Amino acid sequence: VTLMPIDCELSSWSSWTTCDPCQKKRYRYAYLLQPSQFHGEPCNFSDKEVEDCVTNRPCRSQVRCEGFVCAQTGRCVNRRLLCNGDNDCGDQSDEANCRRIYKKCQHEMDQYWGIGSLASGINLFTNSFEGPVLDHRYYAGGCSPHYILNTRFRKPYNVESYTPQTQGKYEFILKEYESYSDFERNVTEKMASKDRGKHYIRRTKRFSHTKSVFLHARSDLEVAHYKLKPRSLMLHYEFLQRVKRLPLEYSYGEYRDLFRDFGTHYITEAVLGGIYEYTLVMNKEAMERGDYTLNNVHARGILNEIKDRNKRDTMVEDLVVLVRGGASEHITTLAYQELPTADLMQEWGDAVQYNPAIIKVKVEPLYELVTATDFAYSSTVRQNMKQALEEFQKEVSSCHCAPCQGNGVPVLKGSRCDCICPVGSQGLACEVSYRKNTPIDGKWNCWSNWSSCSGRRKTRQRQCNNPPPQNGGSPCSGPASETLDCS
Amino acid sequence: SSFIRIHKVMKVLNFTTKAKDLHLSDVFLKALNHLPLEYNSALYSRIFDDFGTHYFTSGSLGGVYDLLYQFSSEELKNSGLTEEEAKHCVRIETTKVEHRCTTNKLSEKHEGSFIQGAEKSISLIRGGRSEYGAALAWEKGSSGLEEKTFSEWLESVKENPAVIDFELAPIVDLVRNIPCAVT
Amino acid sequence: SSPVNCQWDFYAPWSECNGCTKTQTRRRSVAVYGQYGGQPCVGNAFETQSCEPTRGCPTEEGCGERFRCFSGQCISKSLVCNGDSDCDEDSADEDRCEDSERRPSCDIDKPPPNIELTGNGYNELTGQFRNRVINTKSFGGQCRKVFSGDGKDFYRLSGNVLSYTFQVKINNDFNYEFYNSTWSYVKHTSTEHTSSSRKRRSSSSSSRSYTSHTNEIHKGKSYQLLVVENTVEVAQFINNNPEFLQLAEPFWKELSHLPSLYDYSAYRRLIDQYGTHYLQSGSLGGE
Amino acid sequence: AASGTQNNVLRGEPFIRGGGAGFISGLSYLELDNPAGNKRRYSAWAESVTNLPQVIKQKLTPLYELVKEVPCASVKKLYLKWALEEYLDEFDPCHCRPCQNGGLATVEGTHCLCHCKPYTFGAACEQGVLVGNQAGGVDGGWSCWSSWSPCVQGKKTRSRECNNPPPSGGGRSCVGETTESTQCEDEELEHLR
Amino acid sequence: CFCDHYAWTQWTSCSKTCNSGTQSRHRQIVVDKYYQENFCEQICSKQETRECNWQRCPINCLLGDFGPWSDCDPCIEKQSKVRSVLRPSQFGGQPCTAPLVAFQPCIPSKLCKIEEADCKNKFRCDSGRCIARKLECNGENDCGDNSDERDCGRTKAVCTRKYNPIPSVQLMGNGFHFLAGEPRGEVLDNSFT
Ligand SMILES: *[C@@H]1O[C@H](CO)[C@@H](O)[C@H](O)[C@@H]1O
Ligand SMILES: *[C@H]1O[C@H](CO)[C@@H](O)[C@H](O)[C@@H]1O
Ligand SMILES: *[C@H]1O[C@H](CO)[C@@H](O)[C@H](O)[C@@H]1O
Ligand SMILES: *[C@@H]1O[C@@H](C)[C@@H](O)[C@@H](O)[C@@H]1O
Ligand SMILES: [Ca+2]
Repeated sequence: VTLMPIDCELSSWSSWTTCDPCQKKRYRYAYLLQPSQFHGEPCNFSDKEVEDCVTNRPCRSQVRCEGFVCAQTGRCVNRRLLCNGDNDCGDQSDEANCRRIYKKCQHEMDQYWGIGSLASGINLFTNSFEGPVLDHRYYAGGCSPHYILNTRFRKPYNVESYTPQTQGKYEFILKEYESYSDFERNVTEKMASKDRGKHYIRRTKRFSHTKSVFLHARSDLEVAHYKLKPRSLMLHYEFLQRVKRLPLEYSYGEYRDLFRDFGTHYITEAVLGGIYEYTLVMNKEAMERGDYTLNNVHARGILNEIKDRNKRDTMVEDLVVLVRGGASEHITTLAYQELPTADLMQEWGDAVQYNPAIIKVKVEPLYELVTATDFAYSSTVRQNMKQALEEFQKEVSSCHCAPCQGNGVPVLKGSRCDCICPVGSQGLACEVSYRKNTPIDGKWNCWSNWSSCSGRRKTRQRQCNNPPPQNGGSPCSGPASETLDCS
Repeated sequence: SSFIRIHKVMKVLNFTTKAKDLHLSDVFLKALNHLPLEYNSALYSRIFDDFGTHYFTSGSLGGVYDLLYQFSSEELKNSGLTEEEAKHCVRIETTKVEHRCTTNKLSEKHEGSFIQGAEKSISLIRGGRSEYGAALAWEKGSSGLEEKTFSEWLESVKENPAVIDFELAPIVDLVRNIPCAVT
Repeated sequence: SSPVNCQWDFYAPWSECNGCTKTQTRRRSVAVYGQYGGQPCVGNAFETQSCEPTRGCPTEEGCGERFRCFSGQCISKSLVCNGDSDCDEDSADEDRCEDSERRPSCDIDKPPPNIELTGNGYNELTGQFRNRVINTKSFGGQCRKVFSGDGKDFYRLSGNVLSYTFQVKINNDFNYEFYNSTWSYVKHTSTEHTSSSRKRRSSSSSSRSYTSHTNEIHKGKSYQLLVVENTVEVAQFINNNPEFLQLAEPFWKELSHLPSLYDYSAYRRLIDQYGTHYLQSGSLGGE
Repeated sequence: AASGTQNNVLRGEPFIRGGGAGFISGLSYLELDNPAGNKRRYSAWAESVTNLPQVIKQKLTPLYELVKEVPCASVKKLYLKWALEEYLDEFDPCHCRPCQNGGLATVEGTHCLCHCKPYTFGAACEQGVLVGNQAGGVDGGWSCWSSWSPCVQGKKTRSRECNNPPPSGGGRSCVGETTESTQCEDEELEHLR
Repeated sequence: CFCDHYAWTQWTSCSKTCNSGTQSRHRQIVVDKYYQENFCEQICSKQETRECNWQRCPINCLLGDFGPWSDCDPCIEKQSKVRSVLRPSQFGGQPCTAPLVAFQPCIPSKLCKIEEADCKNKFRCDSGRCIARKLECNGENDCGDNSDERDCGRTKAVCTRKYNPIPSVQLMGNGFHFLAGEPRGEVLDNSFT
């Protein structure tokens, strides 16, 4: 193996912030200067440090509640939500000491299938879901019935619509090629006289046969459309509290650890369903050489005869199958190497309805949740969170990773980077393969910092993995340099 | 080439509306109560855009099937064989002697085929229930009616008709027993 | 063709000053739209700054004799304790009513099978449906039952909708076109000689063959199929005119928060959520 | 010397809207032996669409017509009307130098994407080949409206040039009137104030 | 003859942009011993011809300029402005696109002369419909509002079994728009018993 294992390096510490007026604390942090890769040391030694202070400054942190303050969670429920026979506080506190219970839901009701997943934030730069940011177990007044098929559902307060938009693309290509060539060239020669004589032969073949198959099947099934309300969202307890812990002063660390727990954005609108994708590539070759000769001479005489015969064959085949959404038996029977029968497809699509994946998303950045009805100093938290979001996007984008071999895709998983391999190579760098060459796709290096003013510039070099090596593939798809106005 | 067109119109039901004392739709009675007492062309025109101009005094509730099927096929075939030969011999002498002959020959053969076809179908169904109407509309139509599929569709039409023909009176004859009706 | 990278124009003059937010916004047009895979315009089509407004922020007006729902929408006092959630979003009309004062508003509680999709918005330029604009389930204190027959089930209509009907129409179109072609060719050629002579004793003789032969075979096949098939299952929904339509709560809430001046950055964020149009009528089914 | 080749390409793109997700994934699954789709699966889909339909034909009213029952409703209605005209002017495909091979274009915010017709591909739709019936030539694409003339004699006017691309090689001309005219905005300013 | 021995030439661009042109393709025939012997002159077709651009020429909409604002309605507090279609669009020409009727708020200048129902012996539902007095406490919802059944003793004998309505019975109570050729809205209540 050509490897050197590379250790993670965090920076030297920031200077401390001055002590916060309302957290009574101070903060310091490091930037990841190099991610751990190829089995270097696991690092993650605490990326933030925090200390207490004496406080010499005023604070106004109590945003009041015309509602009822829930005993454990601190949520402000509207006073009409008490004694409805339902948990609106998160920890049941709204339903204590009620002289009667006034149910609105006359009937039993389901939550829409998977509606809680969409209540959590996404780290948009890795498409990973993170912690809960919205409370889809909160209904306010609720209890207007919705039906998908014959099942009745209760709409969450935060959800503007969840509805069964229901669509299916299937796409199929089967491309096949065959090419064969045969060459033969025979010869015979003779002489005699009354003494002398000669006889000679040559016979030959060259042959080749070649075949290729590319097959690609994709089903994009959609089974629901989701949109969140644009305003007045009831947030989740665990997020609401970490946002209340954020400093008024800008420390990057304490805002970064919000993103590492609850992500960077929230899902405002989404397309729900399943992907089935199958793609087969096969290449096949056969090759031959034959060469035969005799030479015979007489006057006393001599004979020589030779035969040479060669056959070569190869086949190489790669298949990838990818399934999203559904139930585990349908998932595995589609995961299997052989194209489905329509019965499995039917049962998979039927199960995708009850456990959809997310096909398409409209985000909003997470600071758009930090509204003054829930948080004091909200505008300074927003402005901090905006700046942290730009700095964090420059940390968690995988451009920092060293290049994989074998066309591996590097993904920065934490403070550590994993080369996800294509089919047909193994080992931590994707080095272990039988293949003489495989197309390297070009990989971008990280984008250089904003220079000067009157229109700043940023630059990129396609250098992190240079595109051409070992019969290279496509050079990178994005803007190779970029500019934006001070004002 | 073959072509087949089918059109069938079926009348599973047939109704007449009363001449007097009809009970009006809630959404219609609301719009009639809302109209201004003085004439306005825009506001009264909007009734026709929302409720139309006339009501069915009688009609036939029905199912309709329409099919066109159209087929074209073409074939071309070719075969050929050929041979040609010529031979030329000579002798010359005077002792000296020479005798000689030479020949040239050819053959060719050919075969060819070309088959070409087009099929089209167009079908409409009105009335029935979507599973059986689907089953009937899906018939490519090469043999005309499949009486099993058609009779399952007609049994659907009895449960869910579409309008086929009608007789009309104007919507303005209905506007009765609202406030300021005559106006 | 070459890639064309997108370019911004210069910033426009500002819009009148927003009373409620105490700001002004200015626009910036795209001068060159990016084309043929060229780079898109980075940054924003707008910017906004603080301002002292001459024009003040407008107030709500109250529901007066009507019942105020918690959203700020108003509904008739006949709908309070109807036994239906007659305020959109979170009902309040149903709050803390007595078991003797509640009554069955209707036999059944089930709408036609995707009536919510009929109250969506539509974008004419992308052709996509957009989020909920009409409240399609305001029952208006009425038990408006229809028997269907495409599915053999009663359903309850909203009081607003002009007509909803389950007559089916199915339209199918099939086109299949194929050709198959095959050619085969063979040629053979042969040429020959012999000669013999004697002179006086001496003699000689010779002979030859030459031959060449060729075959070709060729085929082309094509088949294309197109099928276009449509089903309608609710061959008409006809929504009411705007006077009798009831808006969706989060659409009415976004309308309430429109700035009451021509800041296109506010109205674009409505159009991007709720589209350019609403569905006046149409057919539900499948394709 | 002897040589031969084969190429075979088989493509198919079933698309369905409406019906239950299992019936959709069953019907859209391509039987290469019956590529139109099977009578049974297709009838099952046609059953399920009675319970999970989508809107497939529609008549449209402009979104400004719904502005009701809010503060400033009358004024917000006219400003939503003008914002619709500004949005239409931002996303109208006239901003895109049109695609080859019959492709339409869409404005992707700041950007033009071609919607290449079947089995033709690439950024300009220059690559591949078309399928089905074609009229030939290049059909006439509009350039965007010229900026509105300032209410001379109480009416605005504007003109569009039909030159993007010009109808060429026998293709059909641009569809629509080359010019427009409308009443001015004094009704908003005076009456609503 | 293997007539495919001569070329798949490209079809020449359609003679008309609209209203049923035609287009043709001709074989790249070279006459030779093959053409002569294989019956090519007798049974090949030398040039093909077919319809193109069958769609009728698109007719765009032209609207008139708006009329005056109408005499203001004292019970609606609006005034109305109308315009007329000079020619409708058809055959795929541009739609009228702008609104054909417009409304503006008004300060009215008259009272309302509308009258209450006061409907003799009949029963006034909550929606104001004066239903027959025989339907008070009848046990079926005959007001639609249920207001005929708001409070009652032993209700009168409803028809004994459950029975369904006639198939598609509400189509018998939709109104029909003769100029457009289609149903528009529920006009008669064919759920009334
Ligand atoms: C923050 O950082 C310095 C580093 O020298 C500390 O010594 C000190 O506590 C300061 O507040
Ligand atoms: C530009 O964006 C901010 C401005 O300071 C920093 O993250 C850095 O300067 C970047 O290049
Ligand atoms: C003219 O017409 C449309 C709207 O009618 C505009 O949106 C388009 O940009 C063009 O200027
Ligand atoms: C083709 O298009 C129209 C618009 C005119 O240019 C005529 O040449 C013909 O109909
Ligand atoms: Ca509660």
